[PDB]
Amino acid sequence: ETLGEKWKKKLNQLSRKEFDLYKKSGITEVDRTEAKEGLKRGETTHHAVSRGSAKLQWFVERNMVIPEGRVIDLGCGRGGWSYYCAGLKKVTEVRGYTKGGPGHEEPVPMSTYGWNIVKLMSGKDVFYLPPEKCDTLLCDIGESSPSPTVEESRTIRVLKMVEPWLKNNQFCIKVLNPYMPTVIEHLERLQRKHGGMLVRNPLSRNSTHEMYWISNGTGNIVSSVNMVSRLLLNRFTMTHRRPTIEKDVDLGAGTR
Amino acid sequence: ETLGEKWKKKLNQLSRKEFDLYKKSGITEVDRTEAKEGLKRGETTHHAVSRGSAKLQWFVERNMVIPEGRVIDLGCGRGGWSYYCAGLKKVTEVRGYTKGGPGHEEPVPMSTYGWNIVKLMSGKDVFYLPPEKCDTLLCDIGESSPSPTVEESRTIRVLKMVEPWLKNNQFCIKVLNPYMPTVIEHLERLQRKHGGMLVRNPLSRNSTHEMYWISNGTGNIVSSVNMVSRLLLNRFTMTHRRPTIEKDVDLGAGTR
Ligand SMILES: Nc1ncnc2c1ncn2[C@@H]1O[C@H](CSCC[C@H](N)C(=O)O)[C@@H](O)[C@H]1O
Ligand SMILES: Nc1ncnc2c1ncn2[C@@H]1O[C@H](CSCC[C@H](N)C(=O)O)[C@@H](O)[C@H]1O
Ligand SMILES: O=C(/C=C/c1ccc(O)c(O)c1)OCCc1ccccc1
Ligand SMILES: O=C(/C=C\c1ccc(O)c(O)c1)OCCc1ccccc1
Repeated sequence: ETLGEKWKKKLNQLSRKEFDLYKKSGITEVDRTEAKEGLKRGETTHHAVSRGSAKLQWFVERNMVIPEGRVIDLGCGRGGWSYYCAGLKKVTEVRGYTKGGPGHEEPVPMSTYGWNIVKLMSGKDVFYLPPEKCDTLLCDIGESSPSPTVEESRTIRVLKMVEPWLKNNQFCIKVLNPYMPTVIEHLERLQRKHGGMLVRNPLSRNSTHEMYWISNGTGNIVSSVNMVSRLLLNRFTMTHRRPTIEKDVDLGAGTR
Repeated sequence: ETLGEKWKKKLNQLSRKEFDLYKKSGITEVDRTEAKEGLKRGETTHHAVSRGSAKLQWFVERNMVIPEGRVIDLGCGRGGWSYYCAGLKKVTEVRGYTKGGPGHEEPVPMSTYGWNIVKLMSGKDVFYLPPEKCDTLLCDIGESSPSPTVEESRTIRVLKMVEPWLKNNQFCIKVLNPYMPTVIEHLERLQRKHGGMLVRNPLSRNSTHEMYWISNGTGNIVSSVNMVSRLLLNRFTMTHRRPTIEKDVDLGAGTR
């Protein structure tokens, strides 16, 4: 049994009270207050549509993924990754795809900097999308479940889906459950073929074991995974530590 | 040894009487009577030239392949796939290629809806046809044999041939024998490069293990192939169910 599996079982036994305290203990998070109010008033400039803009930025600012050229954003939801990439120098085009409808976030239209190179398309199930040519492949799909075996299956499905989109391009792909042995096996194969590394984003909540397979890095997958498991297990054992609050992204205005 | 190989052996040892029962047990089939008679009288409107029009329809109405723009139809034979696509809104041109001559079906001239955008060309061996730039690649080639090794080699040949035609386009390609290990290996490589999924058409007879590699899907090829093998093996025992008969396609009349 994996360290991650022990973590999951412990997480599943928490009360909703214990869970709510745990989920943000010692994490980093952006202050969304300003953005949430502006969006409520239908402002279309400056604000990130979600916590996702800031999350992707953390990777980009550390050169783990360097968005360039034609960017595909699989599971774009409201569009946080898409809008953020649209303001980056090397990026020429952003195409976002998301399922929408009951239970799923719909793309939010914005006029943040570089909006004119973005197209977000709802009603698109990525498992039925043919792969297109692109220079950056982003994917943020993976729905949490109390069952790790369910999560294991969802994770493998994503990994099998993304592979045809990968051809010596930049990438950043969510791995919802990286600790189950079968996933590890797949990731090892994928790293051998396409390189990259798994990385834990500090803006991730303790309530999820998600890690991101980014293109620009090397290292041991198993080691990285166990380190996160250790971290998350330890964060059970301490009274809540309030999250480190950071300024949310300003995504600006106007065409490029 | 694969589940498919076991099915083949069981199939080869059936009597012609047992075969004739088995081949249609529980399948779906269109009623070709009306169409067969009209075509005998030389009528050129409404009728599909083969069972193929209905067969392709099944995929298209489920978004598995979305014919659009320039459509190439490799192994068009009488022209069932070509004439069907010719009436679809997004399709602009249909070019069908088939071998013809002794033993092989010749294109049948028709005036079904959109006939004027179809060009069906006999005396064309697809294996010597330079790859052309198309938006939809269809291919329905693959001759049965009692020997799965023979079928294996025929299948690989087709898969090698189709590959250079595929470039982020829509496609639907027959895989005559998808259960032999070497074919599975090739399909796995192709799916990694080009994506798509293998699918079983219910209008297929139990007498063939053919599956179609369609562009708009993802998933595990081995798993899907074994599911068909299981379905076909079970249909040996489960006592005969007469085929579910449906109405054949009405392909209309006139230019577009
Ligand atoms: N099969 C599928 N195809 C397409 N989108 C899917 C999907 N399954 C889940 N999704 C979507 O994937 C999204 C992941 S959350 C999106 C966060 C985004 N990066 C941002 O910046 O805001 C959800 O909106 C969910 O609806
Ligand atoms: N190497 C080859 N080059 C061209 N056509 C070929 C071929 N091998 C087989 N064929 C043709 O492919 C056809 C397969 S039948 C599939 C045709 C489908 N029912 C339709 O109507 O569109 C046969 O008629 C056969 O003559
Ligand atoms: O069971 C689930 C799973 C869905 C899920 C989770 C995390 C994700 O990143 C994601 O893409 C999908 O729902 C989350 C539970 C929930 C819902 C509303 C309010 C509070 C809590
Ligand atoms: O709420 C969740 C947890 C995951 C998650 C992922 C990403 C997020 O950004 C987030 O806020 C949450 O998903 C539901 C699964 C679950 C619930 C309770 C216990 C165990 C498993």
